[PDB]
Amino acid sequence: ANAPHGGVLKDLLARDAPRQAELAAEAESLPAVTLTERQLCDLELIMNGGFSPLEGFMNQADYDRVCEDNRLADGNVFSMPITLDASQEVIDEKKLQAGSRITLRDFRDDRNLAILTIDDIYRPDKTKEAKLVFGGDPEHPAIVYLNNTVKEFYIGGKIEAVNKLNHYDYVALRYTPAELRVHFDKLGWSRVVAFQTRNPMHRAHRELTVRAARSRQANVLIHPVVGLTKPGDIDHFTRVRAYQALLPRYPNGMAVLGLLGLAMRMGGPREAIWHAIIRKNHGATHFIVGRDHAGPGSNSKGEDFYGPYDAQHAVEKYKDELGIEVVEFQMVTYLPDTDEYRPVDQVPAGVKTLNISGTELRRRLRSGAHIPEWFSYPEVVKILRESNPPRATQGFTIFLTGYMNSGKDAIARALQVTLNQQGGRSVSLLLGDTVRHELSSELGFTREDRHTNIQRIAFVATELTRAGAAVIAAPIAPYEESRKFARDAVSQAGSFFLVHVATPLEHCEQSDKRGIYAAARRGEIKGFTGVDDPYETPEKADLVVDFSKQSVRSIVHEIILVLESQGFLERQ
Amino acid sequence: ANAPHGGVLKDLLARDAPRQAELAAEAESLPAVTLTERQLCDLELIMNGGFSPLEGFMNQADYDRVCEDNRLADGNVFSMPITLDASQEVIDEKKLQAGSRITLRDFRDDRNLAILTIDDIYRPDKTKEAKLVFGGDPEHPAIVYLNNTVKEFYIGGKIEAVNKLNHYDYVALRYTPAELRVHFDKLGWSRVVAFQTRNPMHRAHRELTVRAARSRQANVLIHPVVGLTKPGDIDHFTRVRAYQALLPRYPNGMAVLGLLGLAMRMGGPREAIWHAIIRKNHGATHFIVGRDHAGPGSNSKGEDFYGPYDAQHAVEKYKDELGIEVVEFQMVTYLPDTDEYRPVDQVPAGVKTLNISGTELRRRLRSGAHIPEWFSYPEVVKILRESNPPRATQGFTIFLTGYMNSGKDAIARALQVTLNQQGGRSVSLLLGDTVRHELSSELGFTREDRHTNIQRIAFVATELTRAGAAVIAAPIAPYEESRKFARDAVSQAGSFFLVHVATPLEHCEQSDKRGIYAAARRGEIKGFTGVDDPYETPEKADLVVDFSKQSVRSIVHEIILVLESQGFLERQ
Ligand SMILES: Nc1ncnc2c1ncn2[C@@H]1O[C@H](COP(=O)(O)OS(=O)(=O)O)[C@@H](O)[C@H]1O
Ligand SMILES: Nc1ncnc2c1ncn2[C@@H]1O[C@H](COP(=O)(O)OS(=O)(=O)O)[C@@H](O)[C@H]1O
Ligand SMILES: Nc1ncnc2c1ncn2[C@@H]1O[C@H](COP(=O)(O)OS(=O)(=O)O)[C@@H](O)[C@H]1O
Ligand SMILES: Nc1ncnc2c1ncn2[C@@H]1O[C@H](COP(=O)(O)OS(=O)(=O)O)[C@@H](O)[C@H]1O
Repeated sequence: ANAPHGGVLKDLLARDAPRQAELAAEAESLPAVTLTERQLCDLELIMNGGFSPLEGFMNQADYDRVCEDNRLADGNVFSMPITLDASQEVIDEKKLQAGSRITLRDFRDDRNLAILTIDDIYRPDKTKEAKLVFGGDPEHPAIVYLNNTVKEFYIGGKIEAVNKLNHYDYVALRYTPAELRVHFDKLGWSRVVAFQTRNPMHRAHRELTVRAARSRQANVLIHPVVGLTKPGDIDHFTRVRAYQALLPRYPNGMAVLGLLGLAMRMGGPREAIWHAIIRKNHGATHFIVGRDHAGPGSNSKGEDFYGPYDAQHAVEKYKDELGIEVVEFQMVTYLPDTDEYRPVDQVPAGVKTLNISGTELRRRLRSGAHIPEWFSYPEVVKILRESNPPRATQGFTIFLTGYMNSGKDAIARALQVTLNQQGGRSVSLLLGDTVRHELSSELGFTREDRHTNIQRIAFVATELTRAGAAVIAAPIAPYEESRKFARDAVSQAGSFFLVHVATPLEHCEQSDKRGIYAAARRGEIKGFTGVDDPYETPEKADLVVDFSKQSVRSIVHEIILVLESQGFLERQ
Repeated sequence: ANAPHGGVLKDLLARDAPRQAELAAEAESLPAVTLTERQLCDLELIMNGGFSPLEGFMNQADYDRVCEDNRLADGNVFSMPITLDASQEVIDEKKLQAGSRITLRDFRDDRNLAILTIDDIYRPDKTKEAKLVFGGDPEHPAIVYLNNTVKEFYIGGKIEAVNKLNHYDYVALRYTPAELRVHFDKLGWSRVVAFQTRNPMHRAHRELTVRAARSRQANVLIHPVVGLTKPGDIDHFTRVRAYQALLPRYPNGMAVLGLLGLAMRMGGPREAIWHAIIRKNHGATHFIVGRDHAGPGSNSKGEDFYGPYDAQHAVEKYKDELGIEVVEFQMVTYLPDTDEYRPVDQVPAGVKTLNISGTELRRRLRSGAHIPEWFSYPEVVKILRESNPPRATQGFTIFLTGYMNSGKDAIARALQVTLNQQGGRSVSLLLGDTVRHELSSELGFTREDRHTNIQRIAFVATELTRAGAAVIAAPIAPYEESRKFARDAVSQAGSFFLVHVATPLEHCEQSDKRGIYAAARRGEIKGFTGVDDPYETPEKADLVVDFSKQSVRSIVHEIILVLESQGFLERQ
């Protein structure tokens, strides 16, 4: 191990252990504030010493010296603002003011975690934070969070610990700075290189780590983030399973896997200084920083937020103040002819190098294509495939919208039979009327009530899509707002296709065998779509059909052809 | 977890941690006694609380109450004598007497471990121990140890801790009662069934453990012995590797593997009470006792030392005093027709049951034959095969003995060429003269010097055999004593074959082209085998040949045929 940053490990949970009962009791009495997931990651690392010397959510004095000088008021280096935000309504409703004692509660199990004592309650310049800490790009994940999720005020204050967060996943692999230190001891280690990561580890990474181990004569701590990462990365359960598949590739007893409940910001260079501090608090003697450490890639105009290696420079600016040795690496690649990996600054400008990008990997994962062993070990690839299956087995939703009696309900049942013939997956059919009877029996037909209904279809459709089913829904869905809502939700889990059954109102009305359009026409049914209520025509549907000009059979054939072109009907 | 036996966990290492430096210094000054491997297992468990309430090697008061009442003088149950034996010569040479302070040293790295303060120094009745503790059979492993390894006197006394033993194998899987308890906590466990074992775990055992887990609503602690076990079991590195291959067969986070540095005695029933105590000290809430727990099978006259289930009765006699719940099991077997396992007391006397015995398993391992998956998981079997390979790849030693110039040296070189033709393994040729030049250049030809020489051949032959080589040695080897020594050593690692080149002395002498027999005959070489020194004719060799009647070629053919009949020349 190594000494904590600042000299004292701020293990608030060990400090306040003797007062637990009392603190608990006192916590039942104060006004409680319930934490967001990101504040819960921060609170966990504060309470266990991970953010030493910090020992509570930053007050303005501390905050400002970081927002601009990468230091805490006490002078210690610290590059990342760690604050507890709240809205004016909560500040008032709870009567929060300096010197107040609030309880911080776990939204997951309602437990009282800590008691914070307010120093101040300031309103920060979200623009200067945006710009001074996370570069300035509005597309940057941290900045987007800063504006859309972070409330208006920051409540600074020291923390006293009531309970350690509960976690039900991987408890034996989670460690507090104190526990990890005791472990390095139990193992008899003295020099430990820590490896940060928010992705599955491939061949190249196994090499960085063994290289660092060999060069610094150190043991390896694979220390992945399991809290919050970049917006769309592979879930942590898949990643942990992947890190575990990799362990057997190191010589017996050389590496140890320990999980870090950090909530990354993707602050590139700053986040890198921050990471070094954290690993030092956890007891690592060395820490790897490679290409694009903690970087979130590039923005929409294709410009990338930080340059490669900038984070290595930043962590370098404080070589003398960060009490942990950084081990640098340049992009590592594969040399086919020699069958080896090395940093680019070691390949003779004439030698052949291979590399599979993020995009190429997703392409192969999606298509079922082979992924080279020089790239990633077999057991790892297997795990990745189990989580990101090919289109051949992914679920999807076919969303149908059109006037009542436009043929959308017959098209839906035929598509269902057709896909059951096709065979790949379980097919769930949600006909407008079925949804109305089974899920929305009590809603009405007001714009708000219809919107609610379509949201209900989307909630169900998303869970079925996530389980790999083929969901077929055919409600009227008059408003573009509900439809886009539907599409956004399902898209979180898989493909969503909007098929607009644009059969003309006259046709629909003239063939209604249930005299519903009739009753509407004689005012027995108020606000009926097409007669009273509107029908916002879909602007950019994936497919437009007409039961006036095409038959159920060929409309079905057209939908099938779309699923086919995108690989959903391939063989599993 | 659960409370220690006696109420206080005797963690001598945690107790004396604050005095470490002082104790260390004082330990450099007292007369030190170096521990045997079994005393080192006992010392480790004493110092870490595993044997709580015990806190040193038993003095007579404690000893006697166990030798006969299964209790320590303080009344607590304790069925196994734990003592530190010494010989009169050490007791005198060191001047040990009551009130003396000796240092206990680790023979492995010379470290000073503990300081013992002598209460007494008594001479125990090895016959009453033999009989009252380990039944009475002279073939029993404990008893054989008691008489052949245990010295004459037992030195009783409390212990103070200087250093915890060092171990270089599996440090992350080794646990002290304190560490395991902290771990059960970290994992959030409360009820824990511990499983004792000194063998690889097969399908049947995975079932006992899941059954106990399900019935007592408990988590599983696979707690194998890694100290000293029954005389010929599978080495602990192979077993640990096997337990690790098994873990993935339990549902995620249900079992934990922790190693126990116990030195078993194979005391059946008593050892079982003992084990319950130990597991309780380690914090387990329940402990499994099955068929023949801690039993060492049967003696030579085929009578088995303890009956099945006797140990379950014994641990039952103290149900009220052992503060840990025993979970009993009757022989568990495989029901082919249903493909399931259950205790025999659940198979309808008409149902079909399958079982592979220890012998059948060794038979298959030795022959390369398939081992059913209903019996043992695939990954486990693989590991067992890597450690106990078929005769096809085992090493072996061909030991040749006969008069100087009997043809033994030509037979040896031809056998070498022949086996190199054959191909399976690396062949090491140790011709008498080569051994004499390379290993024994300075020995003479006195009975003692020859014996030393043959021991040197055996040391080298054993290591090569262990590495799977074919060793061919052809020294004269005049004395049966040396030859039996040779055979015993190699037999520890693989097969040893004695080929007696019984070519008659006249023939040998008459064809000596080096005039050595000549110089012996004219007294220029004193004590020459056959002329002066004797040649103890081999009584039970594996093969007897004569260069007078057979040719090198067919003698070689006869040896090859023997290796073949035993499976060494099969294909790998
Ligand atoms: N091919 C590579 N060559 C060198 N360093 C790399 C390579 N891939 C990743 N790294 C570095 O290894 C760690 C792996 O990072 P990732 O999990 O991809 O994302 S990050 O946000 O944690 O940096 C970071 O230190 C990163 O800079
Ligand atoms: N005011 C109404 N407008 C349209 N359909 C109605 C109305 N009142 C009842 N219905 C009936 O309810 C179903 C329409 O339900 P949905 O498709 O669920 O409509 S949506 O607006 O929420 O998309 C059809 O059976 C239709 O005949
Ligand atoms: N087939 C079996 N059925 C029931 N109990 C068994 C079986 N095999 C072993 N056991 C029990 O499980 C543990 C395994 O013991 P072994 O490693 O074979 O040897 S022992 O010396 O530790 O008992 C002991 O409790 C033993 O009694
Ligand atoms: N006194 C002796 N008896 C037998 N062989 C001898 C003697 N002195 C020298 N030699 C030579 O040493 C070799 C005998 O050595 P070994 O086979 O090593 O004998 S053994 O007694 O130790 O088995 C042969 O070369 C032999 O000619």
